[PDB]
Amino acid sequence: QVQLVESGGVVVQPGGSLRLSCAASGFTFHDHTMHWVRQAPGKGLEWVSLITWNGGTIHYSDSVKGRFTISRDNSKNSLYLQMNSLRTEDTALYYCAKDLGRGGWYLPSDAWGQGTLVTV
Amino acid sequence: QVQLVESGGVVVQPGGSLRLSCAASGFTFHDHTMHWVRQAPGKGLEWVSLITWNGGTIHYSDSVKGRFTISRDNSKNSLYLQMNSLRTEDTALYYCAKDLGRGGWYLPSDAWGQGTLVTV
Amino acid sequence: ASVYAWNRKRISNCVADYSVLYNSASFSTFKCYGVSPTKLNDLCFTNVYADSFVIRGDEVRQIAPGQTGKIADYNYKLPDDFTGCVIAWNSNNLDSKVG
Amino acid sequence: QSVLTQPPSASGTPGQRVTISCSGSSANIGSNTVNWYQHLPGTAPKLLIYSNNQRPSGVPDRFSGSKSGTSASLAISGLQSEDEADYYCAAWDDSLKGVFGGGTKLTV
Amino acid sequence: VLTQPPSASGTPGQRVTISCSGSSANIGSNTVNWYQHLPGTAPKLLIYSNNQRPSGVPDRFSGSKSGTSASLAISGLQSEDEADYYCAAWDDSLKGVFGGGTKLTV
Amino acid sequence: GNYNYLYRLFRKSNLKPFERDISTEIYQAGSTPCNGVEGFNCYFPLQSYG
Repeated sequence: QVQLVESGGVVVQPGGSLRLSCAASGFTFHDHTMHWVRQAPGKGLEWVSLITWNGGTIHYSDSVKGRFTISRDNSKNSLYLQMNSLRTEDTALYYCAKDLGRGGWYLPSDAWGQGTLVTV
Repeated sequence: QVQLVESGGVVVQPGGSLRLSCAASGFTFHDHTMHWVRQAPGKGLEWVSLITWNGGTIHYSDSVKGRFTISRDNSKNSLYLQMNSLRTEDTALYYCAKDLGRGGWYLPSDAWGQGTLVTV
Repeated sequence: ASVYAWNRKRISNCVADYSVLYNSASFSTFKCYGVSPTKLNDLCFTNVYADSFVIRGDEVRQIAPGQTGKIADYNYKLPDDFTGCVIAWNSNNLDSKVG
Repeated sequence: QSVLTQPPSASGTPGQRVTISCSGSSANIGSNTVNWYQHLPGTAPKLLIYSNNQRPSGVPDRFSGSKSGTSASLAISGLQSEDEADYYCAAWDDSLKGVFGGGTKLTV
Repeated sequence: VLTQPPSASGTPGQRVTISCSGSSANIGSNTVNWYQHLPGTAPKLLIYSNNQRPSGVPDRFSGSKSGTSASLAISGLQSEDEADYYCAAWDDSLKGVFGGGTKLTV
Repeated sequence: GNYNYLYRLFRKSNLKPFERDISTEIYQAGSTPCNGVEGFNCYFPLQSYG
């Protein structure tokens, strides 16, 4: 019974910043890698970032690299995304997703949250 | 001397609408219920559908329900099966069969036709 | 036990009273293959094996001959010529925790 | 991938007797009657047993069966080399429609 | 980066495929995953590790990978199968890479 | 085909020597009551010769 719930889908002025939050349950949190994916209106899925279970490695898409920061709190079963220097190009439906299993990582797997709309 | 002869066992493009036809003789046709049964290669027997003598009731297997139509003509002593929205999973040897007694119905009985091969 | 590591209990040299299982309203599933669920007391065997494990409700259907899936293929596989009874019941108030 | 469950095969020495089992739910066997068919490769299937234990014309007394509880069985005595065929169990379902088993391959 | 057709279609009773292509770093030396996105909700994993399926996904959906290309094969076309399908892979130069997405209708 | 010759196909029990039975009472093959008409697993007892 895996669930992911996003929050922070608000409207923000360009040049500003926004933090998104994802609550997670139904699976082991502290051993799993998690990802953010966004879908701009009229477009397909765009991968944003991942953070591994131990913080061993973090990866960002070039379009958000250096301006977005991903972090997690394994004591609260929650994932966060801090997006700064926002542009109107960042308008998208943001989704929270987990990987296939513990330890390893690759791409978002089966369990995705409903997502929330971020407008810039 | 009961005989059932199937026709229409051809190779058909899946997007087509193949119909099968079973000729019957050697018994009373208008008082008997009849069935279609198919055998996919490498598999056992699969029940398809039945139509009663008066058209009072018709039954379909869920795998063909809504896509197959069964009908009969008591003036020609023949049974028809119309199969649309075809799948490669429908490749099978189709058999024509009749029930045990008059009026009522249950399952295919002793008299089975040779059948014909339908390829999708 | 967990399904990936099921616990096999060996039953032998004893009297097998199956009426305590058959007539129980506790079980949601009681599927007997090759034998009748009410005639078990009249059948003599050399060995009875009781394989115990916990799975999800939607996986219960996989514990049978001819089935495939994550449990049937990678955790607990039954043979097509399996002889015996598959008994299962809801354990929501036993094996679940808040969080 | 069937509702009625049957073993993949059966075998024995000619002159002996073997049985083929069939199991299912209360909606398959428990509340209904079981029919059996004998399908010899190269020709059409034929009815062997109907209404649990009745025989159609042309079927000898070497073929008999029964139904009890929520299961059924077919007994084949006096095995002949000509009975090397696939035997099928069938019943009408209370929720679904017509149901056949996988089929048991009987060999010498 | 990954190239896919904008759409796909066909009558019920037709098999369709959704192709995917990219560089040696996108497909040739890595694995390909596929997603099914039903409008009104989130995307879900359909295929992973080239040809494996997650729980809940039937064998109506299959696929393969060879050379530097990959494809998704869809054998069913019911009213419930209308969705946007996506091809994705991890690159060596880039990170997570997704294609434009293919709109499959019935 | 001459289908005006009937024989009994279904009967609850066997006949005694020179016993006659020309009734048309429907035969119930299943456990479900046929209500004396026809339908699910119940049949008219007589069958025709082709």
